[PDB]
Amino acid sequence: VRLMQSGDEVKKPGASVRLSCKADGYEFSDYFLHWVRQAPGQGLEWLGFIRPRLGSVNYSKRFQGRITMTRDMSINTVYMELRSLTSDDTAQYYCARMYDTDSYKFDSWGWGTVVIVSS
Amino acid sequence: GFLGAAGSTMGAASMTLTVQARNLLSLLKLTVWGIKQLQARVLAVERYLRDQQLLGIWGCSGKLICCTNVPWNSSWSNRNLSEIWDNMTWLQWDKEISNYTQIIYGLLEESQNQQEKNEQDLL
Amino acid sequence: GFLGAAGSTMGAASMTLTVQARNLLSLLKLTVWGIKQLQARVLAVERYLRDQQLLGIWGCSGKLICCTNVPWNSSWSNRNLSEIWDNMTWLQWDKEISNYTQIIYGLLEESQNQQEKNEQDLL
Amino acid sequence: GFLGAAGSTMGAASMTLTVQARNLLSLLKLTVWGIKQLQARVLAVERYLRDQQLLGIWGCSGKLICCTNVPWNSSWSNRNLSEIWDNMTWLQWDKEISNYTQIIYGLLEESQNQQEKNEQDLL
Amino acid sequence: PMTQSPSSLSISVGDRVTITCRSSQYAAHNVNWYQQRSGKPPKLLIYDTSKLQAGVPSRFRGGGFGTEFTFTISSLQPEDVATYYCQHYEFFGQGTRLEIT
Amino acid sequence: NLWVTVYYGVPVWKDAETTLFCASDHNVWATHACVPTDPNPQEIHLENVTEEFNMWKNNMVEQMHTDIISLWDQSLKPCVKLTPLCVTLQCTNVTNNITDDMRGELKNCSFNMTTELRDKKQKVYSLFYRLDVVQINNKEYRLINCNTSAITQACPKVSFEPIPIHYCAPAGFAILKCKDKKFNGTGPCPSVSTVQCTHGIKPVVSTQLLLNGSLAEEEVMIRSENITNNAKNILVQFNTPVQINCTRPNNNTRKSIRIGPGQAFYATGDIIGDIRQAHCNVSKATWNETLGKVVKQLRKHFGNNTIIRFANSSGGDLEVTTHSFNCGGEFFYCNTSGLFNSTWISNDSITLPCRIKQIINMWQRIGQAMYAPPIQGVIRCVSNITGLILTRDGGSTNSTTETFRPGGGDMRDNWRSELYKYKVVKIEPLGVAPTRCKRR
Amino acid sequence: LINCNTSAITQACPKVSFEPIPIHYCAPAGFAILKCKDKKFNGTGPCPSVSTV
Amino acid sequence: DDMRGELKNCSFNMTTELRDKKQKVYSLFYRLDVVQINNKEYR
Ligand SMILES: *[C@@H]1O[C@H](CO)[C@@H](O[C@@H]2O[C@H](CO)[C@@H](O[C@@H]3O[C@H](CO[C@H]4O[C@H](CO)[C@@H](O)[C@H](O)[C@@H]4O)[C@@H](O)[C@H](O[C@H]4O[C@H](CO)[C@@H](O)[C@H](O)[C@@H]4O[C@H]4O[C@H](CO)[C@@H](O)[C@H](O)[C@@H]4O)[C@@H]3O)[C@H](O)[C@H]2NC(C)=O)[C@H](O)[C@H]1NC(C)=O
Ligand SMILES: *[C@@H]1O[C@H](CO)[C@@H](O[C@@H]2O[C@H](CO)[C@@H](O[C@@H]3O[C@H](CO[C@H]4O[C@H](CO)[C@@H](O)[C@H](O)[C@@H]4O)[C@@H](O)[C@H](O[C@H]4O[C@H](CO)[C@@H](O)[C@H](O)[C@@H]4O)[C@@H]3O)[C@H](O)[C@H]2NC(C)=O)[C@H](O)[C@H]1NC(C)=O
Ligand SMILES: *[C@@H]1O[C@H](CO)[C@@H](O[C@@H]2O[C@H](CO)[C@@H](O[C@@H]3O[C@H](CO[C@H]4O[C@H](CO)[C@@H](O)[C@H](O)[C@@H]4O)[C@@H](O)[C@H](O)[C@@H]3O)[C@H](O)[C@H]2NC(C)=O)[C@H](O)[C@H]1NC(C)=O
Ligand SMILES: *[C@@H]1O[C@H](CO)[C@@H](O[C@@H]2O[C@H](CO)[C@@H](O[C@@H]3O[C@H](CO)[C@@H](O)[C@H](O)[C@@H]3O)[C@H](O)[C@H]2NC(C)=O)[C@H](O)[C@H]1NC(C)=O
Ligand SMILES: *[C@@H]1O[C@H](CO)[C@@H](O[C@@H]2O[C@H](CO)[C@@H](O)[C@H](O)[C@H]2NC(C)=O)[C@H](O)[C@H]1NC(C)=O
Ligand SMILES: *[C@@H]1O[C@H](CO)[C@@H](O[C@@H]2O[C@H](CO)[C@@H](O)[C@H](O)[C@H]2NC(C)=O)[C@H](O)[C@H]1NC(C)=O
Ligand SMILES: *[C@@H]1O[C@H](CO)[C@@H](O[C@@H]2O[C@H](CO)[C@@H](O)[C@H](O)[C@H]2NC(C)=O)[C@H](O)[C@H]1NC(C)=O
Ligand SMILES: *[C@@H]1O[C@H](CO)[C@@H](O[C@@H]2O[C@H](CO)[C@@H](O)[C@H](O)[C@H]2NC(C)=O)[C@H](O)[C@H]1NC(C)=O
Ligand SMILES: *[C@@H]1O[C@H](CO)[C@@H](O[C@@H]2O[C@H](CO)[C@@H](O)[C@H](O)[C@H]2NC(C)=O)[C@H](O)[C@H]1NC(C)=O
Ligand SMILES: *[C@@H]1O[C@H](CO)[C@@H](O[C@@H]2O[C@H](CO)[C@@H](O)[C@H](O)[C@H]2NC(C)=O)[C@H](O)[C@H]1NC(C)=O
Ligand SMILES: *[C@@H]1O[C@H](CO)[C@@H](O[C@@H]2O[C@H](CO)[C@@H](O)[C@H](O)[C@H]2NC(C)=O)[C@H](O)[C@H]1NC(C)=O
Ligand SMILES: *[C@@H]1O[C@H](CO)[C@@H](O)[C@H](O)[C@H]1NC(C)=O
Ligand SMILES: *[C@@H]1O[C@H](CO)[C@@H](O)[C@H](O)[C@H]1NC(C)=O
Ligand SMILES: *[C@@H]1O[C@H](CO)[C@@H](O)[C@H](O)[C@H]1NC(C)=O
Ligand SMILES: *[C@@H]1O[C@H](CO)[C@@H](O)[C@H](O)[C@H]1NC(C)=O
Ligand SMILES: *[C@@H]1O[C@H](CO)[C@@H](O)[C@H](O)[C@H]1NC(C)=O
Ligand SMILES: *[C@@H]1O[C@H](CO)[C@@H](O)[C@H](O)[C@H]1NC(C)=O
Repeated sequence: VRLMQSGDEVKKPGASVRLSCKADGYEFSDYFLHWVRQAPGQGLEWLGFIRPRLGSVNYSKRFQGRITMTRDMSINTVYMELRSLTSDDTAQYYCARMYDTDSYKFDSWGWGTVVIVSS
Repeated sequence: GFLGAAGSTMGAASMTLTVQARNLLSLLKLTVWGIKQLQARVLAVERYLRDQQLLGIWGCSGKLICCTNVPWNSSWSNRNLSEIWDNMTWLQWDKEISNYTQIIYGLLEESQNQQEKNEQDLL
Repeated sequence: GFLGAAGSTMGAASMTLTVQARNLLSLLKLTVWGIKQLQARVLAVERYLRDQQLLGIWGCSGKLICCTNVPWNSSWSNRNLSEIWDNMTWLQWDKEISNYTQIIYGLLEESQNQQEKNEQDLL
Repeated sequence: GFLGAAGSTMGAASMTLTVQARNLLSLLKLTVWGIKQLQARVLAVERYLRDQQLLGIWGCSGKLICCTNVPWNSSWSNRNLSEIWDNMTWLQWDKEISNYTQIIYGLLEESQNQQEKNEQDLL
Repeated sequence: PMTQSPSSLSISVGDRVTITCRSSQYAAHNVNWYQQRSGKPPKLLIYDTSKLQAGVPSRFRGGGFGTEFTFTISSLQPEDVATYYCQHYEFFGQGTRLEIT
Repeated sequence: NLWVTVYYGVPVWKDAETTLFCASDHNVWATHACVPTDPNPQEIHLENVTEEFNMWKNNMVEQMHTDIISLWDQSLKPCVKLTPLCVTLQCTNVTNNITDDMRGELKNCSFNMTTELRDKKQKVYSLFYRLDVVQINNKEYRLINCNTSAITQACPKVSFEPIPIHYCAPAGFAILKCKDKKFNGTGPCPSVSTVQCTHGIKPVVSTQLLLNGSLAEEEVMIRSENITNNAKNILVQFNTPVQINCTRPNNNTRKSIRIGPGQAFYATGDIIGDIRQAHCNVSKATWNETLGKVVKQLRKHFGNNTIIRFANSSGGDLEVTTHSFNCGGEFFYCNTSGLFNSTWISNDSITLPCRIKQIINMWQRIGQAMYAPPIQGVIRCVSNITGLILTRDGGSTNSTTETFRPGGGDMRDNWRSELYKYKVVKIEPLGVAPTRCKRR
Repeated sequence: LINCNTSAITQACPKVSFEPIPIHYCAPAGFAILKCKDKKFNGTGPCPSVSTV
Repeated sequence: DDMRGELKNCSFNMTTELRDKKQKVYSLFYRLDVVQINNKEYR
């Protein structure tokens, strides 16, 4: 099971960044995909998850309104768009795959995509 | 042979039962005739099993003629034994008793259980 | 009715068995529901036949309550008969003896065969 | 285990029968394998039921070894009992009785019915 | 949320380590542990606080059922230098950094 | 002295899995093929019995899901394949007697079909909803499911009304029903009753609002495998039903087109009268009372003094963002933002503007589409919103507020609100017990 | 073709034969078939001569 | 030298997802899967 993400990005404050995550090696309908961000030198933080089966989403209360996740079944990718970027959003964003709905089990993680928001 | 004693007397018909007792049970392709044959086989198996289960519940499994300890209410039939077993066959007998069958069956099984428990008490 | 004595005492549950013994068995179109009904019928028939075969191997066919000549090792259960048959039902009994069943069954059949041979020696 | 005593002596093979008697019976999708499994289950059920029906017609249901009151015509086999039960197995015994077996069954059932009727006369 | 402690600890190779995972809400057994090597994406070792994911050596073990959970690695190895993260459902915890003494 | 004794028929069961057949008292679900259920159902109450039920690990729900999918496929098999319809349509916008709410929602598409003769064409028009056509870059449009799946026309003589079906276990099996009225869905049930058949479950297809379902008895019930978990749908069962009125005010006319020998395609002719948006109506006071009752039973798991907020769906396809259902032969997708727009701190009708789709990709199966033929006349519907399928937003900021948004899509959750109390068990009538008896 | 606006034509398949081969309808075990051997049986009523098959 | 002419670069018209539109697409077919009709015309 392989999850390849997009390429390291740099955005100005106030812009919107759309990271991607291509998943292959497993059926892209059975396991939910989460977006976990990590600030430099900080702990992991959960942004939200998406069910590729029907596109149902669930975002964290902190990043709600500023985030939107979509999926492309044919292209087999999950996209996450973050709006109104500010300085502290400089981070590495990962896409994990939950194995079972109970006992959140992030089996496979992406390589990571550092979004750098700076002026 | 099979069902030969249908018009025969009650006693004569009761004398011969195996000849019409053996014939109660005797690749796969899902064509019309294949599915019909499969349904026929399953139906025969389940009917024979139901009959044998009813026989075994009353403590009469393996016995073509089996007696029971339950009483017989005169309302079921007031006809004398001689005319029943000498001037009449099984069909019209079933016609005039078909509506008292269920309760009879219940009595049957009850007695068996009681008898079985009594045996477990005695032995 | 059916399974009514599930929570009843071991002795009281053993007293009534026919009511939950009759209900162990009771065109064809190959649609979604037809195949499910066929599978259900075959499954019921084969489960009843397996149970009756196990009963008949131990020489208890046709008997709801049947005794056996094999001994009972105290390791299976050291509980007294009074509490077993007066303050406890069949479910928790099954849970604590489920792991000694197979050997027991074997003993059962062995005795029967031995017992059978003995009559062929005596009769 | 199963069929282990196939080459064993007639008496020794007759001594052990349960081990090869239990194994005579033991969602649905209509794929290639599913229909084959359904046919196998139905075939096993009906074969076991036919064998048990033949056993129960002769008044031997539930008994692996069952005696009968019918005589044995010397034409069936003139071989002595000692050599039959000590220097020979069941396979060639079936081979050298096969064509006779078909008539003996009939005698069997007749006797049973007579015996049953006699019981109904005596009891 | 989690209160994984301590922040970091110096441990010699082969020594047994323990990381408490004092939670703030009833988590039952649904707590998992991730090992994130420096730079590499986090890797999951223990799920349900008892079971071990395939491909992970048996030296890793976990415990706890209530609001307290423990993570042990028994014999530490040079390749066990990483950060270890609690995870109950959505919430992760402050990492524990392993430094060779 | 003590010996073994074998008893046949002892009341002993173990949890197991088997095929449950159908019993009922044309249709997409083969109700006629189901066996006739007994006029007087037989149910045996059990005294002093405790069984551990688990609605979320139940197997009956999976069997029901498979059965419904199979029935749908078998009902759609022997009817018209619409492969000739995947052709370049020349579409305009309908503007004859359209209100402000339906500006451009319907398209008047004219296109060439094959006629009953192979060498002759046929220029025919039809009316396609905006959701069933995608532009190609009057303009050029094509049916939405022409590059992913083959469209099979929903077959005009079959009916989509959910006829209740009873799931009866085969002989040798029983169904334990948890009669405990405070059963949250996962755990021991003090009050267990044995039965042979289920209580006529209606195969109602809906996403955000459980329609025509079985209600609770004592109070509104909140069921979830893990309330703390945010990936688990929260089923809500109402004790009192909330009426919802559904309507398609358009007076559609069905027009038959010969697209081949015998095969006929039913298109939407010119709508006679005024074109108005299909809509739902739910009593405001009743909905507010029901939401208050839900919050009252929802604060228990999160404690008092917490803020309970209902907001609309956070995203996804049209099946999960809007309350999707099927009645009268037509499929509605209703924007339920008015329902879930409330915050709770310790005659007027909510009107929901609905949209209509004819290219239905039911059972979220990419590769098998479905064309629901137009329904003549004006469609009106009356249903009871029996329950909700909520989902809690994740994260934990400084505020203690909790936001619950409607979910759905997975029909297993829809049919788990009817099979929650049922469990299938296999009887083990053989039992060994001590007794002082020996054969003679 | 006459059946081009009402039905789809399926060609009768050349290797099959339409000759009526007699078929016997046999009831399953547990069932029997009573044949009315009365040669004056008009079709609806009692039949004095019944034979099981 | 061992695969001289064993593979054929065949270009042909297919129906697309739309019924009234065609599609000129190429492919590689082994020599055993194509027979000439009497670039050349194969089937
Ligand atoms: C929750 O549960 C409720 C109640 O159970 C349910 O509401 C019911 O929905 C069904 C949907 O099928 C409604 O049934 C339709 O009703 C209309 C109107 O019925 C009234 O008016 C007619 C006269 O117009 C009266 O005879 C009748 O008694 C009512 O007073 C009918 O017109 C419909 O009939 C068509 O469909 C039937 C089923 O397919 C056919 O048998 C029938 O012949 C009709 O089809 C044919 O005729 C059409 C017109 O000629 C033609 O266009 C067709 O192609 C075809 O040839 C149908 O019976 C029912 O009335 C609703 N009941 C109430 C009280 O509202 C909810 O839908 C449900 N919620 C869910 C499932 O989410
Ligand atoms: C749950 O409830 C929320 C409540 O807000 C809904 O959010 C609204 O959704 C509608 C529909 O998408 C939005 O309306 C659209 O606005 C677009 C412009 O938005 C800009 O500005 C907002 C802030 O005001 C930004 O967030 C946004 O990113 C944009 O920068 C228009 O371009 C759209 O126009 C389209 O529709 C009109 C209809 O007449 C056509 O005329 C146009 O040609 C075009 O097709 C549209 O008007 C609205 O802005 C959203 N509000 C907010 C605050 O974001 C959710 O949609 C709802 N979710 C459901 C029901 O599932
Ligand atoms: C639906 O009803 C169920 C039954 O009432 C609920 O399950 C119970 O939920 C409560 C509160 O959430 C738990 O109470 C906690 O218990 C632990 C100790 O755990 C005990 O149970 C586990 C079960 O595996 C056992 O392994 C342990 O050894 C303990 O015996 C305490 O430490 C906590 O402080 C707290 O009191 C119950 O444990 C739990 N029981 C079971 C069997 O699950 C369920 O939560 C309800 N669901 C909803 C959504 O309301
Ligand atoms: C079948 O056809 C439909 C309609 O053309 C395809 O859906 C469309 O797919 C394209 C990508 O090929 C999407 O374009 C993308 O749009 C987003 C904005 O939504 C934009 O940011 C991207 O850069 C990209 O341009 C398009 O949105 C999408 N349309 C819809 C309504 O979902 C579908 O993929 C086709 N099926 C296949 C190819 O299997
Ligand atoms: C949809 O378009 C069709 C074709 O343009 C319309 O049908 C024709 O409308 C013209 C208007 O001048 C009439 O003269 C014809 O008699 C109509 N029928 C045919 C077969 O051509 C139809 O009215 C349009 N529907 C709308 C706008 O709702
Ligand atoms: C149905 O087919 C006809 C003939 O192919 C189409 O009419 C042609 O359209 C093209 C493109 O506009 C013109 O270049 C031709 O001159 C037209 N020929 C004739 C005879 O009309 C027609 O457009 C098709 N129908 C639709 C709805 O597109
Ligand atoms: C749904 O509710 C709306 C608004 O309460 C109703 O709309 C009214 O409908 C009547 C009947 O046609 C009209 O006379 C009014 O002018 C409408 N008013 C408004 C503000 O729309 C509608 O009838 C209801 N429909 C159903 C099916 O419940
Ligand atoms: C939904 O519609 C029903 C009728 O289809 C409404 O209930 C009836 O309303 C009429 C008109 O006032 C009364 O005469 C009846 O007594 C009502 N009850 C029935 C028929 O059972 C109901 O109010 C509507 N609900 C809404 C709009 O939320
Ligand atoms: C669902 O309904 C809500 C309100 O009924 C819609 O929200 C309005 O959308 C219009 C269209 O852009 C905006 O002009 C309004 O400002 C919105 N108001 C509010 C309070 O949100 C929403 O757009 C609808 N969603 C759909 C149709 O997908
Ligand atoms: C098979 O033939 C096709 C012809 O289309 C070749 O594909 C084209 O080759 C030309 C060479 O000049 C390129 O400019 C095009 O970009 C190619 N693609 C298309 C779609 O035209 C293909 O290379 C050939 N394959 C072989 C010879 O192995
Ligand atoms: C695909 O179809 C086109 C059009 O039918 C073919 O092109 C034609 O080829 C014939 C034969 O040489 C010419 O007479 C026509 O003038 C061509 N028409 C056009 C519009 O180009 C084309 O050859 C077909 N593709 C293949 C691979 O055969
Ligand atoms: C989640 O639910 C399962 C099954 O009901 C249970 O075993 C587990 O303890 C629950 N966990 C939490 C945190 O509630
Ligand atoms: C037709 O409706 C579409 C929306 O579906 C709109 O974009 C377009 O401008 C409309 N064309 C008109 C009104 O001519
Ligand atoms: C929450 O408040 C209710 C009264 O509204 C009370 O019955 C209940 O015990 C409270 N729960 C607590 C304090 O945990
Ligand atoms: C719909 O149109 C038909 C035919 O004109 C008419 O008989 C019927 O009454 C109309 N229905 C409504 C609700 O207007
Ligand atoms: C559910 O809706 C139907 C149809 O509208 C109605 O007959 C029934 O009474 C409703 N349920 C209850 C409990 O009232
Ligand atoms: C193409 O290859 C075939 C063999 O498959 C050969 O007969 C023919 O001469 C070749 N044509 C060339 C090389 O032009």
